[PDB]
Amino acid sequence: SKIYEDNSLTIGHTPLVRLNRIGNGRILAKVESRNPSFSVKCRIGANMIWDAEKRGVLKPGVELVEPTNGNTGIALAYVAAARGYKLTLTMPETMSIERRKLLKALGANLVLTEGAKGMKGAIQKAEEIVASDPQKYLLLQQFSNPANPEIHEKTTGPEIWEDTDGQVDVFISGVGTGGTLTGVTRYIKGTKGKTDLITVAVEPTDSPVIAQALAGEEIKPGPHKIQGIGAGFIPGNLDLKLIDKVVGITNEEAISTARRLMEEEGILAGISSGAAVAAALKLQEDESFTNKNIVVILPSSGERYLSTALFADLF
Amino acid sequence: SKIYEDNSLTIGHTPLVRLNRIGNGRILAKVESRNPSFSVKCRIGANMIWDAEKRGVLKPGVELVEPTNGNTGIALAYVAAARGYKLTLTMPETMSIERRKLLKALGANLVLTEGAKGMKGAIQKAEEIVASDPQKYLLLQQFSNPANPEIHEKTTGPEIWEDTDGQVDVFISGVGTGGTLTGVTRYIKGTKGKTDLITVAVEPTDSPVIAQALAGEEIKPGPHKIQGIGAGFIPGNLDLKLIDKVVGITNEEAISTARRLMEEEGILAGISSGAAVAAALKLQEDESFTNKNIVVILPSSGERYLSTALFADLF
Ligand SMILES: *Cc1c(COP(=O)(O)O)cnc(C)c1O
Ligand SMILES: *Cc1c(COP(=O)(O)O)cnc(C)c1O
Repeated sequence: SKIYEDNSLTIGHTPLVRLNRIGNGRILAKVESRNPSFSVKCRIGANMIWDAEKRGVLKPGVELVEPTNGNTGIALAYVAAARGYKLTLTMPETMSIERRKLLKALGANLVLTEGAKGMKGAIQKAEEIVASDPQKYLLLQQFSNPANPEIHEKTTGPEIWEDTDGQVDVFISGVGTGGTLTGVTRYIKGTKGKTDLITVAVEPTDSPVIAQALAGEEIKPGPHKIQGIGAGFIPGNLDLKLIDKVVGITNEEAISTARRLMEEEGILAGISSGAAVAAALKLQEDESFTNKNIVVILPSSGERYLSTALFADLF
Repeated sequence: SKIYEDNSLTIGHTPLVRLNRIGNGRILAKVESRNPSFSVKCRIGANMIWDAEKRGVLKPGVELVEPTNGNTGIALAYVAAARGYKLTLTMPETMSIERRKLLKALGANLVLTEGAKGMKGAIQKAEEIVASDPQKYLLLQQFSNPANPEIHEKTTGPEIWEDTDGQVDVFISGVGTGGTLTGVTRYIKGTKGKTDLITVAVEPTDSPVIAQALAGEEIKPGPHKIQGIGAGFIPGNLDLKLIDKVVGITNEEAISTARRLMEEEGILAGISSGAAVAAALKLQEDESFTNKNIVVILPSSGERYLSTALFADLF
């Protein structure tokens, strides 16, 4: 039989679909919205909590706290509800009412911080709360907790190797916390020894922090609209030495390519999914990439961004 | 290798999750939102189109038309985009702008009909269009097309039998087109010969059309808020003789139970998912159901209904 004890155990095994109209027919898309709370974060939500239980730092009585309202907040919320923990999320008071209803329905406690203070303010409040009683509260820290890239090394990477029978030549991943790129690459180049794999990091042209860092230049971030990637600094969970190439993508390229995924392939896709695919299209303009099999990660579904520019001016 | 030719081929194999706080620990929930366009309809969207191709009535040049804007419209739209067909959907002009943006992004052509005329008006327009050129247009008809219950007999039913090792005693399904209930029951009672399986149909107390029909009373439908079920008539795809029991559920019971699924189990759920589970709770008040394994279908995710009463008054 195959009966899951709780929803956090259903993560992974997402499909690899060939794109037929976008590109030359060799781009293979991994659909991470096929997860329990519908995004690639479902995997780390589950693993960061399972990891804390195994280390003995998470048990009944200990509450969770994290400064985030994006896909990671949604993922932590369904896992905490599924396994019986209380969760507090801090975020700017400017946050969509849509997002807040969803998080609240999953039972999360929402602590809204000063709009003018942005993310730094949310992060601030989260630390005050945990300092208030360090035995009662546990902060997970998605950008540096090793349990994040660990789940990708244990599930995402193996799924990709298996589904392509090891025929993957290029791996493309837009970077947010960096866990996906780091974990999958460690498994393929490290564990399976395919050192000739080309790992491509994708980021906003408007906040090319990874390209800067790799060239030894100063880190100068900027605002952009590709939700989910380009945090503006180099995350502890991003292993810079595993990267072979970085590709910068514009807001317009990301949005228009996300739209082609929905209209031409029938795959609901968010803005960052368009950015990763637009990167594959650029590489295919170079003849050395002509006959290579390219695997790209599609992080989330367009349905979660119905209020953004992704859907603006359709009629 | 396991590389899908297009997204319509990724349907099914949804997880069976045990509910731990709702009920006595024997309710097993099948999560149908783990599908390519996130609902149980993804399966019939794919099969009704594959079936038309096999019968030779659907080929390049023939366009599809269907009067619907719900999960079936979203399902037909991703399959048509994935396999290269043009699709026209007719619906009342009163339809949410949210729903229209989503359908449009998937490339569907939207024909809006008179608000005052409701669904009947949409159905009307669809027939005019097809009559305008019957060689160019193809109407699928979800309520009576046998390809709808056929996919459930071929995938959903076998998945349930396999995942429980044949230990399922009660099967609960809210009825919309009736295909899920009919197909799964045909497989279990028919093909596997488990004739003492108890099949339970669920419907709105405010439009108990199935209970009426079974008692030989007049069919008197009424309005209700449990989106996705209770169409107000007996669908050609519902086989009344396969039903052992009918349970009526109120709008309030459906909504509050859908909320418990999210908060207590971490499973994003729509209103009709709450209705099906509330039915299991009622049967468990009867001692003859105390030690039986109950499988319930959860049709869609709560994220698709963020604008409804499901999320009203959370703060
Ligand atoms: C998390 C996320 C990413 C980035 O993935 P990481 O493994 O954090 O680098 C991309 N897009 C979206 C929508 C995300 O939520
Ligand atoms: C289609 C649907 C149902 C009913 O399932 P059928 O197999 O058509 O009887 C229930 N809930 C939702 C949300 C649906 O879309």
